[PDB]
Amino acid sequence: MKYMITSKGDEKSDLLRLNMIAGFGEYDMEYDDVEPEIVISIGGDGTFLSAFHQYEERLDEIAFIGIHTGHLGFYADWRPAEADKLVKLLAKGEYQKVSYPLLKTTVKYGKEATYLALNESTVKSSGGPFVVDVVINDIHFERFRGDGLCMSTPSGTTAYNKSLGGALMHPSIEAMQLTEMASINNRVYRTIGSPLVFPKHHVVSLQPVNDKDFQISVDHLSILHRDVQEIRYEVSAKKIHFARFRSFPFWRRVHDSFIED
Amino acid sequence: MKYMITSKGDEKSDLLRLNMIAGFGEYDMEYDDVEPEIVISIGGDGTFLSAFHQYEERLDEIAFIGIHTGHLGFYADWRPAEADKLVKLLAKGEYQKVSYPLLKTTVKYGKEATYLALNESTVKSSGGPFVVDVVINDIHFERFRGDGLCMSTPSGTTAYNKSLGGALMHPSIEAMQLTEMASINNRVYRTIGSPLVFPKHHVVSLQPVNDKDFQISVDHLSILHRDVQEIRYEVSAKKIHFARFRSFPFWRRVHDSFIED
Amino acid sequence: MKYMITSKGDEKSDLLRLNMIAGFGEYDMEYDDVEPEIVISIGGDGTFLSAFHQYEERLDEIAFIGIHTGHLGFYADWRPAEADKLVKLLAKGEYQKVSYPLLKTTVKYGKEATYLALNESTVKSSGGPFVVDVVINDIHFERFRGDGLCMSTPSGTTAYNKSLGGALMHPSIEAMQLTEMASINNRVYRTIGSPLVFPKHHVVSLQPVNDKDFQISVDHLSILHRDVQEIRYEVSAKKIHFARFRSFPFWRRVHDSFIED
Amino acid sequence: MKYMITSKGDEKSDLLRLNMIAGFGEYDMEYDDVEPEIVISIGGDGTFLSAFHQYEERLDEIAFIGIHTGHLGFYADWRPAEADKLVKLLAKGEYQKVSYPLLKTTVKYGKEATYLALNESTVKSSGGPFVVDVVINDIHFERFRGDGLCMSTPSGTTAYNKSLGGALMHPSIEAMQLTEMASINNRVYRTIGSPLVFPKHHVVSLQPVNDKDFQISVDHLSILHRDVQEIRYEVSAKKIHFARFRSFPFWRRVHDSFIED
Ligand SMILES: Nc1ncnc2c1ncn2[C@@H]1O[C@H](CNCC#Cc2nc3c(N)ncnc3n2[C@@H]2O[C@H](CO)[C@@H](O)[C@H]2O)[C@@H](O)[C@H]1O
Ligand SMILES: Nc1ncnc2c1ncn2[C@@H]1O[C@H](CNCC#Cc2nc3c(N)ncnc3n2[C@@H]2O[C@H](CO)[C@@H](O)[C@H]2O)[C@@H](O)[C@H]1O
Ligand SMILES: Nc1ncnc2c1ncn2[C@@H]1O[C@H](CNCC#Cc2nc3c(N)ncnc3n2[C@@H]2O[C@H](CO)[C@@H](O)[C@H]2O)[C@@H](O)[C@H]1O
Ligand SMILES: Nc1ncnc2c1ncn2[C@@H]1O[C@H](CNCC#Cc2nc3c(N)ncnc3n2[C@@H]2O[C@H](CO)[C@@H](O)[C@H]2O)[C@@H](O)[C@H]1O
Repeated sequence: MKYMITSKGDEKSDLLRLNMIAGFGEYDMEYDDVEPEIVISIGGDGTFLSAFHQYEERLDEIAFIGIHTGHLGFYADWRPAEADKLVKLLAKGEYQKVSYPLLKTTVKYGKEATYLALNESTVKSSGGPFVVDVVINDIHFERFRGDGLCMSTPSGTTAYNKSLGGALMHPSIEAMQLTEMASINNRVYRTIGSPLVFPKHHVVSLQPVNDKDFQISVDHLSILHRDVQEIRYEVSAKKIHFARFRSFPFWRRVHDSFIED
Repeated sequence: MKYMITSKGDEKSDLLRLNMIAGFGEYDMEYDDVEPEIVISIGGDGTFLSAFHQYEERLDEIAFIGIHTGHLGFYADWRPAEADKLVKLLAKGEYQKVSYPLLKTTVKYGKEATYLALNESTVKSSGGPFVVDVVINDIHFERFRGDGLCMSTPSGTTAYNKSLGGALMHPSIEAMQLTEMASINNRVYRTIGSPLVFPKHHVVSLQPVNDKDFQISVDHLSILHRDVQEIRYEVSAKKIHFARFRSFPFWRRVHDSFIED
Repeated sequence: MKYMITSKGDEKSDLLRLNMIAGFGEYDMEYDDVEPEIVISIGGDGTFLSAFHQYEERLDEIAFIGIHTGHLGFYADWRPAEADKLVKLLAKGEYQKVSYPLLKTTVKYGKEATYLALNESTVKSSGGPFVVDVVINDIHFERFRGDGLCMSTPSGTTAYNKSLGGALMHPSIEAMQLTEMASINNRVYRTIGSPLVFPKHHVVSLQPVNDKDFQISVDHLSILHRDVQEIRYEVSAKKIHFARFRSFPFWRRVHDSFIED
Repeated sequence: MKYMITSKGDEKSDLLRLNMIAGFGEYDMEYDDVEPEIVISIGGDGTFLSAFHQYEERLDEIAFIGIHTGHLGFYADWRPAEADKLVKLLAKGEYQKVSYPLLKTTVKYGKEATYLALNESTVKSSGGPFVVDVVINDIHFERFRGDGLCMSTPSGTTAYNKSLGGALMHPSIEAMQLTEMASINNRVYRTIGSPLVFPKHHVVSLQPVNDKDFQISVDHLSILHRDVQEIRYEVSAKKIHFARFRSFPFWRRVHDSFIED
């Protein structure tokens, strides 16, 4: 069908992209980077993140495939030497699609803005101290003071969430995980400490206490938001779809990336 | 209907039990500790754990209620002063049932035995070093050496799982979480470190490397198992049913128990 | 002798300062904020930090005293109601001095600058990724990638160092502790993870890998340093001197601030 | 001088021992396992621990040397291929001695017993719950409930202490570090959480609350002590002496064992 290929931009990924385009020309495969039905990312996980946000408005009509020219990524889980076998299998079709949950972030002001995250979304202060009240389904849970907070998708738990002590989470679970960044706990400040895992339709809201400026990240994107009234996290109704051609289980991918390959 | 009441055995819980039995005598409520349809636990979370394992073979025909005479427990979430209002509401019926997932543990030998856990199940060594190979859905994930491993239900994540760095997990999520107890990580030993969260139908198997004797705990029960060949963890098809009369959300219960009440 | 008093600037601390000045006027006590021999800080730990850096060039000729108008601080360990008893005891003299170690930070460019820290000094990136090589006594120990690194004094271990998992450390130990901020550990990145505690004359040097811009903090001060070639940490030869009038042990102060008071 | 050699007992270490004995016979070196002045340990760190406790009553008249037949140990820091160069250098003498601090453990009953630890000493319960009051220099610091507590020497911080989140500590620092094993922290139980580092002459005392039976470990030794009234930890006045022939810094040894070799 219609397809497009993005590249890390280095010498290896560019020519792998040109070789796959040539191989696709031998089939009923049309290159289209406007309405593709298959998006191939050649590079690292950062390259795949850019490809996802490049087409985050047609997620239900797109199947993503990642090819790792460097090391094995959690999203780019195809080796470069298997590119030709991928072209053939991709041209035929009749493959199985696999869907991972995504994180919806809403930032209200005093017109709201929404973002979609594949890894996570984090909130930090704009210079001074970071203090927010954490509200869960309209119930005040805690007043957090520290460096910041991180809300991760299931597939994002092996990323920033992992470095913050968060738990690793299978992507078949439609949920999101909240982790602390250097929370203060003394006589006057108290947080839960533990990571929190929230199911679908649970809404975690962050509300300012004094400063209303926050540095909000969505995957690699990081924007300074001013006059913030609320930051709302919830599992998105949208999901990302991967084209899967062989069995590469999540825990196997975890083992290869962190234990040994 | 048919009901029974268990007690912590102290002076306060025994007389609260006798007062509720008397109040139940004014309704169409029959006391039966053989085939009860409502099981009332008066005491702490340990008292509720004993009540659960006391009737773990009729979980689908029983609704549990916990009353905390000491402090607020995650399972005993009714105050003693609300006992009479509980009797009346319980006698009428037409209440809503709430179900939490449970953990199935299977211990094979060289005849297998199965156990049901409401909080967690843990494995430790019988004296010497603890070394097990961790297999996930027939895939070897890691060789663990340390003090032990803990597999927690969602409602158990606020218990032993919490003290081991595990994440707190909403009980609507049908899953189980594995946490490490003092794992060794050097040049020759490597573990994931992070807690792992497994969905339904995922089977985590522990297999001995040298010593085949393990101290296996299931909630408060702790038995020394000899000649062990495998320990299988998976989310149980069985679920525990709570009788719920008012809104007491899980995160609110977490806030009251750990942040402030 | 010569003395000065600094204030948090709020209504309570200003008038407590004026009352102590008046009480000092009844003794052979001269107010001098240029060459004081006793520096009294009225406010929080942040107020005491400002008083320390206000006179960091005459530390060997100054004894510090902290009065906490808000809550008990680790440095402001005198209650406001004990101000008059403090005036009398301070006027007589013949008190015992207590010394805590300090952290020396050196930032070299391509003219070096030195800083003195009572709590800690931290390094973060200027926007992008933070990657530094960690060198210990001219030996390359690790390549760190993450949010940043924190080097704490003994008295600073109960502060930022504590929130990062660092160990609490008695101030009689002349040493410094290094803790990680969200380190990346996968197939390509490896750090020690554990906090490191360094004795006197050990030099920990941070060296850039790509980006040479770093946000370097020294207690409350935080400056963006450009064209950085090296950041050198070592236990300072300088020490801060506290005027001590009664037994208030460090672990007791830890118990009151974190366990209960 | 007088010397002795202990062996792991496997085929490789036994013959390396016999070869060094033969090489020692060509010098003024007398084999004596009763009053040796040089103790050579061939095996792992466990073999070295046994050699230390084998001669813990003549530590001031003994210099220890570790040879690692398996992997590099923190105490056995000599490769087997360097055995002959070690014989020659050891026969000549005039080498530099290096001393590490040790941990003194005292267990009182209702006749006290004292132990010496090179790695650490830990306390756990005898079956039920572990609850102790922690007293620091006669001041009650906390009531600990959990799995247990670990008190580590500086050289022991890279061992069990490391797996419990403790900080790594240079052995030139005469001190001891206390770490928690799965502490309970809720509405009724509160511990410091962070590891604690204690200087010389600080006495940490553990006192029972209910159960007076404890499983107390001292390095590899683990004994069930009954009718316990107190467990006293303090930095020992005794120190272990290593024979050092070349520069092998502690942090370099840490890097090789945990980062890469
Ligand atoms: N202090 C931090 N610690 C940990 N992580 C951080 C931090 N700061 C930011 N980040 C992560 O940086 C991401 C952006 N950069 C591209 C990517 C990625 C990635 N995604 C995953 C994943 N889902 N699972 C396992 N590894 C992953 N990586 C791998 O992240 C590593 C770092 O970039 C590379 O090794 C990727 O290959 C952010 O989104 C956040 O997650
Ligand atoms: N080193 C340990 N650290 C933490 N925990 C441990 C440990 N060792 C064992 N355990 C837990 O001991 C349980 C058995 N005892 C009755 C109970 C309970 C309980 N269940 C929960 C829950 N689900 N959520 C929040 N708190 C809970 N408790 C509360 O546990 C506290 C301790 O008993 C009391 O404060 C209960 O009130 C085991 O099952 C395991 O979980
Ligand atoms: N994410 C962070 N987490 C923890 N900490 C951080 C963080 N970010 C920054 N910081 C600390 O902020 C300090 C600057 N602000 C004044 C102070 C202080 C202080 N010093 C100590 C101390 N030595 N021991 C115990 N508590 C202390 N405080 C108490 O810090 C709390 C916060 O300000 C107040 O409760 C003080 O009372 C920095 O220096 C760094 O340490
Ligand atoms: N759950 C646990 N987690 C961590 N550790 C534990 C645990 N349970 C017990 N232990 C440690 O077991 C020691 C007894 N066994 C011989 C040894 C040793 C040793 N000493 C050190 C050291 N000083 N620094 C770095 N590594 C060291 N080892 C290395 O410990 C590893 C395990 O035995 C091997 O890799 C040795 O080589 C105890 O003393 C305690 O420390």
